[PDB]
Amino acid sequence: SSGRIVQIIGAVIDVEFPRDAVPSIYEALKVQGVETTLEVQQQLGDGVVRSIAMGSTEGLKRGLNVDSTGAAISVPVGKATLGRIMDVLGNPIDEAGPIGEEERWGIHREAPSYADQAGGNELLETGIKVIDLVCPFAKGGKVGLFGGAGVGKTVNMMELIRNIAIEHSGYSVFAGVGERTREGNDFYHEMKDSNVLDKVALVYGQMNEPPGNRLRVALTGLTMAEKFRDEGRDVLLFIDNIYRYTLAGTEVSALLGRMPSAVGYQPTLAEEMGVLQERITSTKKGSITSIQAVYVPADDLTDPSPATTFAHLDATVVLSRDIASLGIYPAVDPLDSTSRQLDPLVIGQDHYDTARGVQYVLQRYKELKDIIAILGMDELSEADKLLVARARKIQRFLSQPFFVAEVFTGSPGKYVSLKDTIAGFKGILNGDYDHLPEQAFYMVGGIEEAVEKAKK
Amino acid sequence: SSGRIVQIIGAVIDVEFPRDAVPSIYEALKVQGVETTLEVQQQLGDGVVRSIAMGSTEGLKRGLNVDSTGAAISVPVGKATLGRIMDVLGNPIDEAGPIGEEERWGIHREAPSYADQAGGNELLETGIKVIDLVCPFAKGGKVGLFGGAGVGKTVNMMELIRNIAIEHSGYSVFAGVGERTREGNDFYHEMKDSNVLDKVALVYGQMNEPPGNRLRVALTGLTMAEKFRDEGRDVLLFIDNIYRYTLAGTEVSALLGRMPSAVGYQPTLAEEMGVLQERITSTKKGSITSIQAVYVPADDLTDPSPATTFAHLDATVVLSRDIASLGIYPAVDPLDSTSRQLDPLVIGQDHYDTARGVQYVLQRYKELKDIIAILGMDELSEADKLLVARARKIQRFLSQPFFVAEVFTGSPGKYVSLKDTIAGFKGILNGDYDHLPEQAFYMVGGIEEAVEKAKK
Amino acid sequence: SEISEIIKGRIEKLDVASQARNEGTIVSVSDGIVRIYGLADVMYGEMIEFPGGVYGMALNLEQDSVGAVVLGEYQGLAEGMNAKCTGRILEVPVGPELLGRVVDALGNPIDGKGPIDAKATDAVEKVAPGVIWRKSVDQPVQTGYKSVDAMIPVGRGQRELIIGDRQIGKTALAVDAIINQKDSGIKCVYVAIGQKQSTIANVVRKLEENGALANTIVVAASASESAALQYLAPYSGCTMGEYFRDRGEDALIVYDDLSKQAVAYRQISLLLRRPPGREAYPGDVFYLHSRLLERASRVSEEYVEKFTNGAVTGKTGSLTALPIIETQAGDVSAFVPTNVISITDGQIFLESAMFNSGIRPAVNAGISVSRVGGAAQTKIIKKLSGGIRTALAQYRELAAFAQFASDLDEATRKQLEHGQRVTELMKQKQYAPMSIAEMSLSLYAAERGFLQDVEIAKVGSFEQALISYFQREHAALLAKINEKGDFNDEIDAGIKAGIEKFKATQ
Amino acid sequence: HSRLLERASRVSEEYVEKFTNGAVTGKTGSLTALPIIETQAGDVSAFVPTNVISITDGQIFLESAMFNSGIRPAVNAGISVSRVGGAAQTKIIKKLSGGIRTALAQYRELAAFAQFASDLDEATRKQLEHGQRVTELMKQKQYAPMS
Amino acid sequence: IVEQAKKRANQIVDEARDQARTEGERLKAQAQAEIEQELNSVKDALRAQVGALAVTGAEKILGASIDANAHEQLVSKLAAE
Amino acid sequence: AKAQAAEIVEQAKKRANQIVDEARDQARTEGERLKAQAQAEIEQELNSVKDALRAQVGALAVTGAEKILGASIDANAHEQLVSKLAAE
Ligand SMILES: Nc1ncnc2c1ncn2[C@@H]1O[C@H](COP(=O)(O)OP(=O)(O)OP(=O)(O)O)[C@@H](O)[C@H]1O
Ligand SMILES: Nc1ncnc2c1ncn2[C@@H]1O[C@H](COP(=O)(O)OP(=O)(O)O)[C@@H](O)[C@H]1O
Ligand SMILES: Nc1ncnc2c1ncn2[C@@H]1O[C@H](COP(=O)(O)OP(=O)(O)O)[C@@H](O)[C@H]1O
Ligand SMILES: [Mg+2]
Ligand SMILES: [Mg+2]
Repeated sequence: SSGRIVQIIGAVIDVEFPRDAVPSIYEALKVQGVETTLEVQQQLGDGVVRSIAMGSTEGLKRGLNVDSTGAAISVPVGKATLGRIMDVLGNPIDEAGPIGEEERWGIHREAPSYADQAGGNELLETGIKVIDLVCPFAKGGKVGLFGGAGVGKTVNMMELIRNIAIEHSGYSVFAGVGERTREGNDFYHEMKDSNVLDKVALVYGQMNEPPGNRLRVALTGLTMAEKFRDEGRDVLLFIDNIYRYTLAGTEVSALLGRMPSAVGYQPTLAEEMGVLQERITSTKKGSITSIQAVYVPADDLTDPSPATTFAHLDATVVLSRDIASLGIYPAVDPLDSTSRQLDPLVIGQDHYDTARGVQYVLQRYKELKDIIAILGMDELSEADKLLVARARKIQRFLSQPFFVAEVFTGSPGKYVSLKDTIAGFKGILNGDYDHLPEQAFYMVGGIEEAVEKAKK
Repeated sequence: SSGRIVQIIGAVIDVEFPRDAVPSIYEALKVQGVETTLEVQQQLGDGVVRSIAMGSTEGLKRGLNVDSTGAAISVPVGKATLGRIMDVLGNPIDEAGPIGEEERWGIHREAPSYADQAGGNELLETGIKVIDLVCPFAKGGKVGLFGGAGVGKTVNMMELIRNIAIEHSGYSVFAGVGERTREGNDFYHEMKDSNVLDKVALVYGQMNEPPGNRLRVALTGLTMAEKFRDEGRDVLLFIDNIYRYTLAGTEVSALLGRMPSAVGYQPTLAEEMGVLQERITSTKKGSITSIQAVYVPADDLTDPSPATTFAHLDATVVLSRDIASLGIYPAVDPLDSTSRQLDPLVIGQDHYDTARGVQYVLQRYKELKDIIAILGMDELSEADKLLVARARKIQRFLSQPFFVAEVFTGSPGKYVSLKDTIAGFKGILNGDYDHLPEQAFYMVGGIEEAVEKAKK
Repeated sequence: SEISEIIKGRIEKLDVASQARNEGTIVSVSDGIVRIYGLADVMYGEMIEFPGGVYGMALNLEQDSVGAVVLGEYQGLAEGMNAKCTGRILEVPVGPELLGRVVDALGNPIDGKGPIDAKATDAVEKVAPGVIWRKSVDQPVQTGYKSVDAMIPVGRGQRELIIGDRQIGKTALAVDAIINQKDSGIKCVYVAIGQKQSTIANVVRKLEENGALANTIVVAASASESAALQYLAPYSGCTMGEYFRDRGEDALIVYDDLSKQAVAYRQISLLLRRPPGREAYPGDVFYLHSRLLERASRVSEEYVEKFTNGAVTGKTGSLTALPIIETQAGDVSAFVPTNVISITDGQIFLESAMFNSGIRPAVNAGISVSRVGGAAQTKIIKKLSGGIRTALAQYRELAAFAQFASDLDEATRKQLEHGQRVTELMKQKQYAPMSIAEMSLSLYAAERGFLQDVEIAKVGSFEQALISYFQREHAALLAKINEKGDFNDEIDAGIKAGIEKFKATQ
Repeated sequence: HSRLLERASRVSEEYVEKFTNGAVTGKTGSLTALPIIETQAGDVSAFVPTNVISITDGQIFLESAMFNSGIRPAVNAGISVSRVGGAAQTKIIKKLSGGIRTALAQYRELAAFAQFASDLDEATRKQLEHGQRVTELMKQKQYAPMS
Repeated sequence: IVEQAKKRANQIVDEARDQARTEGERLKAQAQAEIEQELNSVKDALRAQVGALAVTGAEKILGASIDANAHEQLVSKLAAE
Repeated sequence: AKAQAAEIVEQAKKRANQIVDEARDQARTEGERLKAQAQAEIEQELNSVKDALRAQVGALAVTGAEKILGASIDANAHEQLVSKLAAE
């Protein structure tokens, strides 16, 4: 029937309906007059439902009539969504008029069953030395770009999009969750100017939007990717920051009447994360390959949110603030990054031995650093002096000029193949470049460009 | 009269009684038709009482009838408890039939008054050389036992249990606060095999029991010890772990909803420790002496639990893994172990000087051993080499064959007197035995036995 | 071809009569907790029946309402819906029919291989056998790892914790311990709590590729499933493992993340508004893990003859547990890790610094301990593990002198290389479990000095080639050692002659 | 803070012409923001500092050790960064300031590593010398701007 | 040395042939079981729908005879129950 | 001599790995052949049961009511069986 607003507190709104017409959990409601949508989150009792606004409440009042829609938020899906920018409710947020949808799906859904999961190890080349070496991605696998503030999550993702999405023959979904509106504009003009906007669906929910918008934007983008997967297609799903989904739940949790847990987080942190993460998967019909950027509060990887996220991913790439503070990009930690593909049966024994060889040298250098600081470098053995020189060369050979980062560096971008990466690191470990200075390996590309740089 | 269950929340149960029949704080209640006991914690008012189930609450329902018993949890006391295993309520957990009890005592009472205290400090002669020399125990005192597993803790407890019963006509009580069921079965058989089981009463609160059981087991064992003290005896009360008594109090305090204190402990931390520790004293009839194993959280001695416990300890016995490797099975560390009774104004000038003499020589030898290792034995002075020879003789003379260890040592047990202990070490410090080989001073008991073992 | 008409014949033999039921009405629904009005006779732990074949469990029996948790999906339930008492506690199917099957926390098949044919059901929450019904642990449980089986031995009925940070081999060590039981006689149970569905499928695919699935029961409660199912899964798996122990047999159970079970129990508690403690956990979080872990035990012959009512005689049954816990940046002082470290019989600590230094099994032998010790070892491994302990201890003391090996004293330099060769011997590969005889060759060769002329870099190829040689020319001796792990002067001389002959030609 | 800071932006010619009803055409409009945040003893893990660093298009970190060491502008070049980069510079400054910040970030590291080492190669000495000169050049006085 | 190398190689190839055979029997067993359980799954899935439609018919069928004959018999029987 | 002995052992290790990987492809080849054929066999059988189940569904509906109410339902079952079969 019809309901009346009874209590507005921030982004949370209570609506009272006849005790015989109480709307369902996750049901969408519409306010009369005002253009605002409310999703039922809890049934308090006595015909009252607790809901979160999908817009602003500055114009809302007590007593406004609310209408029950009989269903959850229904967004447009299929071919009509390609080359379009949309909000959480699926409305077009571009001036290109309406979208010719032929079907609408509900953002809430069950995860694929245990019998529907599919296993594949097809190696996906990225063109980045550190990743292709220690974090080899797989087609249909889940990748996570973990890092704090200002270390390269967006930049690295843009480079991957460029080295994969542009070549990818299938479709793609890009979801900007709690992102800067300036990054969304630069990326839209970039996809449009590159002529690739035709095969990319764009959903944006930036930081200027109400908590409810940032809490459901991820389900909207995923619902569009699930329609394409279920058609038997191969899809790419890029999420700008999945942390903003957890944070929107923390911002609203206390007003929903929930007691706080450790580090002031919602008591439903692990279930709210599992309900989203289990839908982003490759079933037996089609394959979703996904890259998610994961913000790390205060650079602490032990924080409950980052700590609960690792178990949901196949490839974990870790970006370090201490490496970025030395002017080294990509700022990937080769000792904290890992992949399920880093196995001799999947990548081969030569690649695996080269990756483990690089990690052994870097771990040994990490423990010799303090010795060198207090006593000095002459008090080391001849084997240690040689190992420290090679560790410093490997640490600089992992830096790479990127095409999406030329405005920040002024230097042209480079794409290194997996064959070239293995050869360059195997050579440094063996000793084929113990005469070149460590500065020759900083920001170059393949090992030949280090040889040319050394002369100059 | 009888009441009715009104609310069940985990181990916390609320019961409603008629206004004229409300049970007292700490009173024991019985649920009709089920073997479940409830201890009353608080009187909420309006006839309702809050209690903690002393067992599982599975299968209980609202409206069940509950009967008041008129007194606190009452347990069997006296001679019949020796050689038996009992739960927190005094029930025989061993399949050996009912306890032949003649009397029952409530577990809650006030500590002995200011007028009931003994007129001085009287040492408890353990008959163990290293303890009676370096760690003198006072009658009615509390001893903290520190160290890891596999270092002789169980054998040392069985020897003390044997000596108090055979050499002093006393008895022992063992309180298994948070006992592991596997270790509780192993300890019961080891004491039966060592023939000490008929000299001790066993009270176990196993780890899988609710928080209320683990909190009250220490009071059940202490109530049995109080009975023997009144008989005219000197008694040993062994507490398996005093940290688990503190944790059980933290768990119960959280279940009752009380506001937590520093580092998350219960607000009643010092009072709960004082209520237990102040009953263990030397009265004008008998004396309960206690040996308590102590655990230190995060290796921090400033943590509220270690801090509070150390305030009630008269001696600290440390068992060393290094000493055990040397072959001294008692394994007590003469340098780390300490006692508040090691004062010339308490033990007299002679015992004090002999003990401090042994500790000085053993300190110097530990320093000289690093010199001998780094630079060599030839680098030491003649006086230092003479000290090393006396220190080695002292170190081996700290060993002793125990009657419960005849299975391991292949030799008969020894009970050395304090007089014989002081005379033996005083002679070795003065050099009266410098001609004898150090081995003659190994596993012999008194100093006359070293003389003969050297003669052959 | 036709089956629908015959299965319907049975449906016409089912009760159509009225039954007295105790009911209630749903008052509120939120975050997986449905509050009900009525149900005056519901018991603490009883299962409530809702419309649609959805079931719940009663956990907060308050004076004016019942707080119930859904054992499934709660987003279809609503205010005014009917709720009914069942008169039953939660029970799961039990028996040999579960071996080689994947099931949910309630025992329903999720693998798609068809219905389970279990002949009995049992209660998920039960008390552990009392003190007097137990027997000391003195039988081995081989994990196939030289570092664990030689220095941190696990016995039948023991509880050994696998503790360490993320991504360092915790799961690999427990799965390999299950794979090694395919020929031993020990039935195995793997419980997955809060894992993603594709990860659980890679472990089952590896249990099948190694031939271990037919001897294993897989219980799953994935990350998208209700916190009540994740909280109950360890108890359901334990109940399935207790069948074999109570009937005179032996079983092994792995709880892949007890820390995720604690997180699920914290969610339910804070949503029922129970008073919070340290790290926001409820006051009975210690009792949660202790009630579970004290069931893993060894029971005497008299308990098995009493339970079987005489059918099984002379046999002692057991349930061995390998709980897994994740630490944050090596912090073992956290609330849940502190509780479980104090409940268990021993701990295997895995370290990130060792794992990044190429020491693949990552076992820190300096802090890892088994309180059962030598009682959980065969005679041959108990004799050859004593010196391995001394050599690693000496290596931990003399590890800074490697950069000054020239300047060292000869005795110390001899000890240093022995320590470095024994340290390189502990390195092993995944999915490569070793038998008692094969482990004995490697431990014997190092402990008796047969590695002093092998470069620390060739110790591994020497081990691999030595085992391959004995598998061809000494198959009868390996079979003899594998009977009971026995040792005597003929076996000692036999192994020595084979190692001397191996070096003299291979 | 996110509702406040997302208003500071650059708007297109189409946005200005619509709002100004055709009055202003061919003109883009902008609002640039310089928010300030105070930390306690350098602790950035606090809730408010953590939030704001995650919203802005860059940050300028001022360090107390540098302020006491004589570098009064006190800008820590390793921790400070601009997400707009070379697009926010005129052609001359854009070409002349090429990798200066990442080179200063590496110079600060090379200095500590070479603090107590024996004589190193020309590459190391040349890099260490160039770094001590750019570091002294970045010093400037208050109320004295440069064109 | 060369004769023992040939012997080492012989065991490696002999065991490789038995390993290859071992994986062959395991792989065919996986496919065989998958097809057999697919067949029983189709039978049980249709069985559930067939039952639901038969119950729907029973509801209509019952309604006619239930009102006259069963209303008195049901009320009287419930008092006896 | 030992260099040739090592070459014999290393080539045998390589050859052994090839023997196993060729068998994996051969096993998959026959597995897919069996899977494709079996799906077609079941699909044809499924059409035969589809028409048969329609007719028996009406008969199964009357058999439940046919026990107790079946005395009265003998009359209703004639009208209800023909109407329900035609209505589906
Ligand atoms: N010998 C080895 N023992 C254990 N792991 C190994 C070994 N050699 C390589 N690895 C690899 O190390 C990684 C360990 O992953 P595993 O899942 O077992 O770790 P984990 O600590 O349990 O991770 P997670 O926290 O995600 O559950 C895997 O990639 C595994 O294949
Ligand atoms: N007094 C002793 N004499 C000989 N051996 C001993 C003695 N005390 C301890 N040991 C040795 O140490 C082992 C463990 O001692 P125990 O008392 O059981 O320590 P814990 O209880 O911590 O396990 C014994 O089984 C024995 O081998
Ligand atoms: N690969 C790179 N090359 C050069 N500069 C980089 C690179 N990655 C990051 N940066 C620097 O940091 C900024 C990028 O940070 P960004 O990718 O937005 O980080 P995050 O998303 O983690 O906050 C750039 O403006 C530049 O100054
Ligand atoms: Mg970003
Ligand atoms: Mg794991």
